[PDB]
Amino acid sequence: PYANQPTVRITELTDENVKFIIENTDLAVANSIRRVFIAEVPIIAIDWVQIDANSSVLHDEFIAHRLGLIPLTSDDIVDKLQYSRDCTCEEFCPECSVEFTLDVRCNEDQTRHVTSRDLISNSPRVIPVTSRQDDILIVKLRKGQELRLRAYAKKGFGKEHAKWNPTAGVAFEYDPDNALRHTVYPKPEEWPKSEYSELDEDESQAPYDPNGKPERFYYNVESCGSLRPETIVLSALSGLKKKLSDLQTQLSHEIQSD
Amino acid sequence: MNAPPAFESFLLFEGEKKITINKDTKVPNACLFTINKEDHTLGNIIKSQLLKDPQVLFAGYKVPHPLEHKIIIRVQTTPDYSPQEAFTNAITDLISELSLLEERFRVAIKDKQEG
Amino acid sequence: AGILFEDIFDVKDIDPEGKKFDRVSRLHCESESFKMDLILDVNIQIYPVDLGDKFRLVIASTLYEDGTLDDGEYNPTDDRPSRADQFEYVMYGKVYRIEGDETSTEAATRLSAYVSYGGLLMRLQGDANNLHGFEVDSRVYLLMKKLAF
Amino acid sequence: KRITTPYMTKYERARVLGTRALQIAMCAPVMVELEGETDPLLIAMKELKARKIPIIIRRYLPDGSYEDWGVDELIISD
Amino acid sequence: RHMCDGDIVIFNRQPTLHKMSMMGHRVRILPWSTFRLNLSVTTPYNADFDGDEMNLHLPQSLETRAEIQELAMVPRMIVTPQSNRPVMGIVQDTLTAVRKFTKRDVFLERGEVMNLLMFLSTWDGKVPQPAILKPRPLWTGKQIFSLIIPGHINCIRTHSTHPDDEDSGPYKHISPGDTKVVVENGELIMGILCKKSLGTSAGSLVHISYLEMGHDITRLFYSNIQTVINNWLLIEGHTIGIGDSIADSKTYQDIQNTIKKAKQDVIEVIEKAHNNELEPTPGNTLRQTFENQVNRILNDARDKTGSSAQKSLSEYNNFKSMVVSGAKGSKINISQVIAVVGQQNVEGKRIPFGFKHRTLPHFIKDDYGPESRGFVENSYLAGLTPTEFFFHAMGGREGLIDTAVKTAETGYIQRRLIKSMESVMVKYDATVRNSINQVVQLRYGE
Amino acid sequence: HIDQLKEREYNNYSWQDLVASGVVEYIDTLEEETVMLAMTPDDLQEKEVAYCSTYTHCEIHPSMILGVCASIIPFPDHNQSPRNTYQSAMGKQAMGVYITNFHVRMDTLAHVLYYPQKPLVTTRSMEYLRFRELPAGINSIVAIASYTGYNQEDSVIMNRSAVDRGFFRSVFYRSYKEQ
Amino acid sequence: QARAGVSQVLNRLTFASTLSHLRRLNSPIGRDGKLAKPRQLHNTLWGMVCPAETPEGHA
Amino acid sequence: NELIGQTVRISQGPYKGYIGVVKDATESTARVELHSTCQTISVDRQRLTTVGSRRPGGM
Amino acid sequence: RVRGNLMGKRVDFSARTVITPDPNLSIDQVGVPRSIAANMTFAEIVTPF
Amino acid sequence: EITPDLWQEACWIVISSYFDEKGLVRQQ
Amino acid sequence: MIIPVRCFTCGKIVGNKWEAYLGLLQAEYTEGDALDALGLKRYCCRRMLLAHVDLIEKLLNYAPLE
Amino acid sequence: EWNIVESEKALVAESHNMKNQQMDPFTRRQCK
Amino acid sequence: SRHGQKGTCGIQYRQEDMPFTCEGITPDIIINPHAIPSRMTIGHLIECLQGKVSANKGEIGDATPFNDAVNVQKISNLLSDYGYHLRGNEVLYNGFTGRKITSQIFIGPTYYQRLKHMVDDKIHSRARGPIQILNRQPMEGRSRDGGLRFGEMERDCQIAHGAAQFLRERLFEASDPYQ
Amino acid sequence: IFHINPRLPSDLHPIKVVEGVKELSKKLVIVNGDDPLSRQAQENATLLFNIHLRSTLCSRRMAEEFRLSGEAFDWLLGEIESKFNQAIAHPGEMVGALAA
Amino acid sequence: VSLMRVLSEKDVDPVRTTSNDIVEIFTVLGIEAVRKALERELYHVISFDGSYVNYRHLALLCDTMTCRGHLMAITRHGVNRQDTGPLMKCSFEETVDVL
Amino acid sequence: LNGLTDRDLCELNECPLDPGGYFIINGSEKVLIAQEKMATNTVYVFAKKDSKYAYTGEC
RNA sequence: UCGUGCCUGGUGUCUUGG
Ligand SMILES: [Mg+2]
Ligand SMILES: [Zn+2]
Ligand SMILES: [Zn+2]
Repeated sequence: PYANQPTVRITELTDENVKFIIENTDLAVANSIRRVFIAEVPIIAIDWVQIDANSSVLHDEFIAHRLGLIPLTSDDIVDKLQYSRDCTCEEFCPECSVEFTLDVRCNEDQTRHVTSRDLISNSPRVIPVTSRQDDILIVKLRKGQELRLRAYAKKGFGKEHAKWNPTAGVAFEYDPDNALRHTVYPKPEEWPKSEYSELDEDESQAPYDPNGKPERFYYNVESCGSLRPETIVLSALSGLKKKLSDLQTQLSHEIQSD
Repeated sequence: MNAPPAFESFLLFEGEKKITINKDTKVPNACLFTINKEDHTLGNIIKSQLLKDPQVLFAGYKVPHPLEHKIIIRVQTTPDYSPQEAFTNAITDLISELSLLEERFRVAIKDKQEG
Repeated sequence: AGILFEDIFDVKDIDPEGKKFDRVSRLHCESESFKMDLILDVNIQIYPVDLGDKFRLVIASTLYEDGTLDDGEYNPTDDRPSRADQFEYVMYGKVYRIEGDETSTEAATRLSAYVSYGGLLMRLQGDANNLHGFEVDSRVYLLMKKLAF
Repeated sequence: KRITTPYMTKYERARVLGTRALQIAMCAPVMVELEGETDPLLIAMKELKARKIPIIIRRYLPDGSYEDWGVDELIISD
Repeated sequence: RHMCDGDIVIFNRQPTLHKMSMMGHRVRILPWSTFRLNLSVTTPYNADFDGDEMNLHLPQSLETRAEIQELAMVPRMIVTPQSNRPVMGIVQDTLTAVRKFTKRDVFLERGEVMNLLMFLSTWDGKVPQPAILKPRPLWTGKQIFSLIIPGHINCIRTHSTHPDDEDSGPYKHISPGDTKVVVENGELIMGILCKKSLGTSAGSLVHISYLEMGHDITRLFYSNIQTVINNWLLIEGHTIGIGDSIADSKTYQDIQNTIKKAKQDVIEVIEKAHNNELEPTPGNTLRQTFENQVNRILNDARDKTGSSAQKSLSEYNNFKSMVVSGAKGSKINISQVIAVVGQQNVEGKRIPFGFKHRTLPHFIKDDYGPESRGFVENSYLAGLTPTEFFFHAMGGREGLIDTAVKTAETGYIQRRLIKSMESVMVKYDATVRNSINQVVQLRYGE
Repeated sequence: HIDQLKEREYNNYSWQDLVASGVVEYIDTLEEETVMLAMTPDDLQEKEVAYCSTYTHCEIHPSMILGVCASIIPFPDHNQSPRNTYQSAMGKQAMGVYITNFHVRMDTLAHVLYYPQKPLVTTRSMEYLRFRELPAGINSIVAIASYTGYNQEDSVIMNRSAVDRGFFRSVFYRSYKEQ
Repeated sequence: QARAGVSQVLNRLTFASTLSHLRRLNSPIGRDGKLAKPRQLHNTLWGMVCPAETPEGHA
Repeated sequence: NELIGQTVRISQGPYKGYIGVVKDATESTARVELHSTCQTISVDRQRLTTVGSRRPGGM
Repeated sequence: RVRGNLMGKRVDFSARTVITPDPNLSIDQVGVPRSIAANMTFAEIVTPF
Repeated sequence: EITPDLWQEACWIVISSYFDEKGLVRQQ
Repeated sequence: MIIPVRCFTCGKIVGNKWEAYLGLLQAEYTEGDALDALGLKRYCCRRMLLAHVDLIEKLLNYAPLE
Repeated sequence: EWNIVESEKALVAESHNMKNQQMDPFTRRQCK
Repeated sequence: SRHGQKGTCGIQYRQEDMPFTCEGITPDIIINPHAIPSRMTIGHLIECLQGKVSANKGEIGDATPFNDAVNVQKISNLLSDYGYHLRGNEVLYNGFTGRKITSQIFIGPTYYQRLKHMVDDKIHSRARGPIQILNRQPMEGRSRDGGLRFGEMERDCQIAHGAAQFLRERLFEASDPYQ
Repeated sequence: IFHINPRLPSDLHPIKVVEGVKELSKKLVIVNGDDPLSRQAQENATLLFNIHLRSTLCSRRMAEEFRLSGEAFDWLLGEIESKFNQAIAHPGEMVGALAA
Repeated sequence: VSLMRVLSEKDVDPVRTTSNDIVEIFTVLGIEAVRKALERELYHVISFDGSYVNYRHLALLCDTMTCRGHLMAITRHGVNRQDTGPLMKCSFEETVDVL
Repeated sequence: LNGLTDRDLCELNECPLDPGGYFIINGSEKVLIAQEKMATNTVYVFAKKDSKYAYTGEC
């Protein structure tokens, strides 16, 4: 009447993506973790832009929008910050934000590549991804055009805006061989083999397995650089566990108060 | 112009309850749990965990409208078992799973890294 | 009791009209002792049969040996000893037609009992007396099991 | 010698409900017990089932005549 | 006060063409700038969501709200007096999905049933005894669809694939194909559902439901159908791809063979008329009998190639599944996609001699052949030759033309009708009179 | 001619030299009445059982029958002809960058799409329409699926996370005047 | 008494509308016309006139 | 009321950090056009802080 | 007058917008956007109720 | 040479040059 | 106007890859190898660089001053 | 320039692939 | 679309909620399949098919109308070299549950257009706005804060209803009341 | 509804059908009145439904085909009339507007 | 059409010989035959495409069109010559003139 | 703006891609739509059977 | 120590929406 007992197996670990295998768990748990990687892990991202001088060829909000989508190195700091909506400060705090600053003037003759290099942070850790390969192009300036703005980065998660999604792409997969027949091929031999297929080159799909659950969920979590690809995972497990703990608290209140 | 602000999917208003238990009347030992500011993330794992319970006759979840951020969880158990405690168990042991998974993932990391 | 019918049957054809659905096939059969004809859909996916297979088919009114006539709702959580524990394939359905060789004057000698297991049709057909247990809109169970002989 | 249909027409039902609901909203005495509702149409509907609507329908005939029908007299349809 | 959740409004798509073009709805407030409709209400409004807009009127009185509630509210409007048939049916991917849902080989586990029952409004809260218990508890399509069906309906219908020669032979009451829909006691016993059973036809299951049960219980029946089925369709899914457009390399050969035979056939008709042996088929000139023979040949050709297109399709095909559900499309739409497009007509004839004795400059003077007068011999999959591209356009222009003229003329006929019969009504006399009290009919409809 | 014309700009040769050399000819609709016209160079001028064997002219490319808005359709020949017409019409409503100097314009209404893309599947004749320089649309990863009903009847379900990333984001400029 | 709509405001919505407005042809035939023979795609538009680009309205 | 037409910053609640201008105000609430989104919101007047927009030195 | 201003008028307490499908409403429901609802009004008599 | 079966390349070169010489709006 | 910061579909950063991509087309590469050498595996992200039309280069010709 | 190179070295494949003209999905007119 | 496939955005789901391939490629747009069969826009499918080839081969595809070196078998054989289903179909996981969809979804890159008809320029609503000076009824138009017309056709539809109080409300009381 | 079981012999007197149909025919009133001119028209107006009624509610079909009990037949009669009366053209209806 | 010279011919069914032109039917067979024939014509143009319209509406139009003895046309030359009253007439056509 | 380079067009703040072919009239871009007509000086023959004429020749 | 408030455009034509 109780929980199943999952096992993990990291297959590939880089500074860009993680490949791991989860065994002995429900399909629902294995997918809910996928939802949380995308939408419910916190990161730091630009979310407030005060434009002082903008003379570029783009709009005002175009600049601000592009600044929003730049990933910021979050790992050490994001589980320390308050959400902005939760900080006691009347404006912004180092406890609830990181302040950014862009000041660029094209004086020279050649065109100016406004890159993420120009975003000057007040915190040495919450920078754009420059540490160790070009830089995110913001604008291009001509002879006499400029851009002055200050920006703030706050904590958020992908359920608000895609800007806080830490992932490139999450590659979820289960049952590489059609053992459950969860999917029904009209012509099962027209189909290329999975990456994970424990099958020979003779047969097309695994024989039908009547009594059987999904296990062995294959993941490929790819970082946008805002976190390490293995931190996205520990954070999502902690996020989902935290939603449930919170839920339980609210539940217990509901129970005892009826 | 009419768009909901994006914080409306997770942020509780003033007066809104997280969770809301309603005794169902049409069969004995049945409840309806109404979660606010939740979606298919939280509703699916609870459902699937509830299906593991042998004392649970029925378990399910719905999203009444994808524009309105709320789920309904209907639980029916055996007369010796309240859906209150069904629901409680299916969070308790599911947290126990995710904690054990987090622990196991951690060691697997530190083994991967030079090992 | 509540044993509306029983005989051994064999699979004379698996789907002689040609396989019309992927997970389901039209078994055609005759019975060993009462010489009943049978047509029966089965879940050929979870319970496969070939030609020339033998099975003991027990059409029942209830599942419980004492004949206590259950309600018609699903309850998995049940201690009471069932008929299903000695079978391999068990289904639940309605007899939706009974049809026969009645004349204007005299009675019938042969009946076709037609039942739907939630969509999976069956026609059991032969001696009216061996089929006297069936009445239209009654609920019924299939209880079949393959004979390894 | 009333010759008209003994049934409440859908149009009669509509305007009687509407009319009575208006009166209700204007602080009329109710002719039925309120189990704790507040909508004048809900009330009017309740009253209708009780055959307690204090209204008679004057039905005009093509010749120029008319027939008056109490609400409690004629057979309510829905 | 502001308009709020549970208010009545009366809601309209112009052009208003019939009584069912304006209907009373309950309001619900939602967070984005569109109006929202349940999709069975599309069919009466003739709506599209393709950039359609609709007008909302809010009644302004107790006396007017009540009137709409009792005369115009959507479920009151299910059966039109025009044709004594439902106006509202299950008409998109619910219909497509319901065919697929009610198939014989559709099996659901406890996790999917109990998930699907959440989307019933009318459920008594009891899980039905699964159609298979051992080796594993499995429900059915029909068995869950039996909970959706309200009350104790009884009806019989034929699914679209129903073979004519079935009702004669054996297996009459036990269909091999799971055609022959049977509802008893409000339970689905036999048959796949489609447009023939869930559509807008006299005696469809949604019609029986309205004659039998209320208008209210019938309202819950449409809503359940959509909600349960759309939810199931998250499991099953539906799609249409390239793969659903390929024949099977034998069919290609059959088509090409048929086509060549056809092209061959027409050459002899051309020879006979070119050597004066085509005798005028009584009731015709020479030039008419010719055109008839040709069109016969070509139409035969299209029909034959259409048949081998249908016969080639796997049961997993996605065009087929939308044709046999009646959701969208017809058997000729498959024919045109896979096998052949066909003969392109303008004004009922073949492509005219627009240039001097020829259709295009590419052709030759006095060219009556199939290619030369609009017979598209390719498929939409293969693509169209340049010439037959043009001809295809010529034909498809007709429809656009007729559309633009049909809108202007019919709208005036409808107006004149209404003005010559606006005051005609059923007096308490139970007689049908006009504005002058002149008796039209002694009884309505005799 | 192909060799001189391939090496144009690097030498002064041009379309008018094909005219002056008597290679290509402008034919009026009223003169097109009299041509015996081929539709490809090779395929119509080979040796079989005879169609004509008296061809006078050839088409340059049969896709030149199409117009401006119609020549942006990929595979128009795989379409029901009214569909091509609809697209012909809607293609004039497509947001893009409407002209290069739009930030100097004070036009009463204008729409500039944020991130317009070049088509991934183009016609050869959409080069000369300068469509790849000034495009009006985005290559979207389309699925064709009955996902959860909300696309059901000429509707589409869009990605919110893609829209957050600027997918189909636009500026609507409105402009006002007074003297 | 004059012809009307002969000059029109150039459509600056997209490049493809600019380009297409500049290459537009118009028919003098009045509206309120129940006749089809002027609205039909003639065999002889081949290569001259787009057999695809037309308004779906009354025009 | 005094601050109608003035530039304010939302300092509390879900909209923390959003700038706008007061379009209307009461004894307890204000309507603020947010500078960023195409929307006007109603907010408790105590959630606001005046920012102002001035230049000094006027010489 | 008779066609333009009498047999058909312009009316208050009315709205229009693009329609989108919504399978989660009942057949008798129209979902309305918040500003249409916040615009249009219903005169509702005051009662001790 | 009078027989290029290189034609879906050669063809679009005459197209390109037509369009280099005469614009799209040449008729105006 | 200017290369998007992220693949709209997946969310991978492509904003930094446009200069590099044109640099790999200064080298004699097929676009297919340019996209591969930059590491764009998905057919979402690969569309961003194939399909991006660089109009900021044209807008830059309209000098404000000098 | 490389598209000129690419298109000429590619379309000669329709002259070189001489052995296998077989596949179906394409048609063409053949009159009289 | 580029094929005559108009449609309104019916809902927006986030990337957590969209379906997904064996990698995390959610759709950008999901269109209902019922658009294709009646309309016979095969070119859309082909485009979605070739766009897939174009993105993986990393070279922009060719969709010239009358080409005949292009067909669907040829594209398909190319597609199958990149490790895809030859027909463009894929195996999607459902975004809510994570479970595979039993149908293989047709998915690929297609060019989409945003049309100028945004809803926030069409949404309109009225209660006691301005009045015409001549006859005291609501003005016309969205910009003039006008009212909807309750025309003749609407009027016939209420007579047919027998909703005569509503008829007199729309035609008297909610329009131009006078004494 | 009554669980007929069309395989047992029924208890429905062949005369209760003959006389119940006669009494039912009375209750289906379109033209009210006892006048000969009114009776004639009442008879006329309900001629086809009466034929139908008399052709499905036989004594022989009721016993060789339907096998209706007595309680089922009383239910039936009440049902028929209750339905017919609902199908009456409502006074006030704008039938010409519908016709148009 | 001629109808009367046709009916009179020998070996020609003077019972089942219909005319399609409803005006010939009015002149030769009289108003109650027009009513029947008009419904037959109007039912043909309706059901040809396979669609079905309820009899009430067909009976009703054919009744209104044949209620004053003369064939009453659904245009100003018919419905406004009927003695209906001026405020009815002026809504339809002829607005100034009938007032 | 004639025989004028991309550099010069950019320096005039005018588009190099702009086709031309339109008028500026009070700061509005106007296009003349090509009105079609029956060709001059060319004899035609038609059947206006709705008249005293079996055939009419026209010029 | 203060007390004032609904102004407010008509006409034509082309384009485009379902
Ligand atoms: Mg539409
Ligand atoms: Zn703070
Ligand atoms: Zn990507």
